[PDB]
Amino acid sequence: NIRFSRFKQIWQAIEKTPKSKHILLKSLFLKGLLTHNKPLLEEIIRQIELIPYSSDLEMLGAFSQDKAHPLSPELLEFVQEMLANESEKVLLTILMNAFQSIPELSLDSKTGTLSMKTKKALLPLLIEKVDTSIAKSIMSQLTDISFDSVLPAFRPSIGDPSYQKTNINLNKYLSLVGNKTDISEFLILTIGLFTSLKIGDKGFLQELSADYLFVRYDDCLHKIIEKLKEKEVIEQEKEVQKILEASGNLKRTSNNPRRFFETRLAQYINGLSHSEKTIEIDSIDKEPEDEELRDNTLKACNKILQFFLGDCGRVDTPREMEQKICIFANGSISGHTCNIVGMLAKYMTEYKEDLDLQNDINLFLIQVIGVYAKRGFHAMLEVIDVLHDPYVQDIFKGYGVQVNLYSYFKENPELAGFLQHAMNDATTYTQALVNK
Amino acid sequence: SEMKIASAELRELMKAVSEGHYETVNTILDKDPELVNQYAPPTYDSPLARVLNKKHIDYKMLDILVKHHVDFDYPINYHKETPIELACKNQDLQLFKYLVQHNAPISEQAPHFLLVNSTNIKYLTEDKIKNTCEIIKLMGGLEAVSSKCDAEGNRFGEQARKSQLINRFGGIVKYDYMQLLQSVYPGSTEVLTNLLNKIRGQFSSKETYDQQNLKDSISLFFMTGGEIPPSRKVPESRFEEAGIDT
Repeated sequence: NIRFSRFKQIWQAIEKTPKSKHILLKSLFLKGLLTHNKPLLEEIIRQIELIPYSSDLEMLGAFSQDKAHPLSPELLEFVQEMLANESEKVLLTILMNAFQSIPELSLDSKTGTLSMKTKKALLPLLIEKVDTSIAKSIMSQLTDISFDSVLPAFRPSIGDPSYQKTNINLNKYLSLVGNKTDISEFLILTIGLFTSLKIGDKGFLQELSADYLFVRYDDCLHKIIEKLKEKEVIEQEKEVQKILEASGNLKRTSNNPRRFFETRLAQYINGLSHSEKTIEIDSIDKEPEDEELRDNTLKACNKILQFFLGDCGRVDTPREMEQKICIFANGSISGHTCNIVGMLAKYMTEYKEDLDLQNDINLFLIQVIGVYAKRGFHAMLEVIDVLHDPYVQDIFKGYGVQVNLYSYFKENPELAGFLQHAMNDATTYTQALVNK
Repeated sequence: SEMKIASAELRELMKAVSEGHYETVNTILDKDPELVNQYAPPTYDSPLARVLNKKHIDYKMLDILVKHHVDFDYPINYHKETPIELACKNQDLQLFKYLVQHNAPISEQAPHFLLVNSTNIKYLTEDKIKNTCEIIKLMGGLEAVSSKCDAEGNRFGEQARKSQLINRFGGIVKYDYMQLLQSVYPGSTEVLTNLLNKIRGQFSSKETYDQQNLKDSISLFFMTGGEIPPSRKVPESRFEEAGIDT
């Protein structure tokens, strides 16, 4: 059909674009077909140096509204042909991007959505004319077909507009700390209160934040009573007595402040790779405090990921760190970590002579923690657990690599910004949580 | 020369380079001169990389490496970019002429790095356009440079004429970077400012249009955590096997 000839022209004009855009444009086109996003389809057609006619919008199903069967039989056959002419890696990436960029739920109706029921049906239909070996190979790898609401990553040291320093007072503390809260909400506000009021050394606040991170709430609270016993802090005696009584009136689950802290921490860790090219800073000569950490991390992560992925393992942005680490882990959350540890053994074998091996491994593992806890809850301590498992610990020990992530977060000052910015947002979060 | 694992002496040198220890760098390179050009793929960390990949290059330190015969023919960052390519990417005339005076090789694709930031409206300024003209001037001329390819068959002039701006919603605005270059290539400082404001106005209009129609259909999944705007990536020319296979 001539409409099929128009569809080939559209698809092949995508392939006349620079090779670095074929995957993006094909994924976007498949999304626009599956969601009837008329503006997106017009944008793609104009971006591949074509002209969008209303006949093209009608044929591409732009004016359709069937969110349960988005591709018409004709359009479905067109897509099946175009996907059959595709390479397996390319077809896998295109289908993964198209399905994971499409929400299942959306408050704002008329934003194209496709239920999981529909995505599960579309996936085998789209590869119906595909080579059956490639098809089942894709059905095996394409296991996560759901929407990926990619959380943003943060880097306050370069003027990130996202960062907001918490506004916790001695007054707002006492009113909220009237222990209707639990131990977590109590420790978060206390560390948030000690941070704004300068009730401790920079390494002390980092030591409290590392005790909270590793769920050493008994160790963390004990060091807080010890800090209050100081005489230069009881005034900044009557309100400090109120802080002690709260430590015996607490509740005890609904660990949303815990989940928010871990998620926010991962976004700051993953945000290390942000730069002025990935965050528009439309205002303004001093180097950021995390610049050496960022340089050392991007060096370690490039050495490690390109060791397995080749040139395709290059990492320059937070998203690429997220993407290449997930790809590398596919060569449950604790299962993905154990595979990483197993593959790192190959790296630590080839690079056992490297004087930066321990620092590179540890910097990379920090990013792995940031990648997984940024994509799901409970993942942070799950990664921490296997990394600290004695069998994994022995694998690292056999290469001269120490992985003690508690001492790393407690003692190393380059990780202080991660905890501080996470504990900052967790204080603001827990402030408004108990303020309702 | 390629050294996959930096030796203790090379790390000591690179440490002194980053810390700006002029006497230590000089004294290291006096006793062990072979350290000056040792790079470590795929990161390509090297004494040279420690000075080149900074916001503000320490040319006093760079002169020291030049005195001990540093070369500019190997990649100096994990983008596998040569020193000249990095100067073109940043449109840094100060670094670019410094390298050409020190006989740094100009790859054929090096002009195409002048365009990696041509997707960002904020880079369509007078100084950036003038700097590119001063850079294209040192590479010959607009017509001499427009012919050079980018390892994908695309020519600089065809690429500069078929440029585009990307907004934070992923929408594009086609514009002519060659014409912007041609409007000032050494009165003209008003012809460009009218061409820029024509594009600045067209970009702001399309950005408002895409805010209402594209929304985050592109940005949410395909741009979050990436470069904003996405750079115009020069096609890959230098390929390297993975360490797991070598």
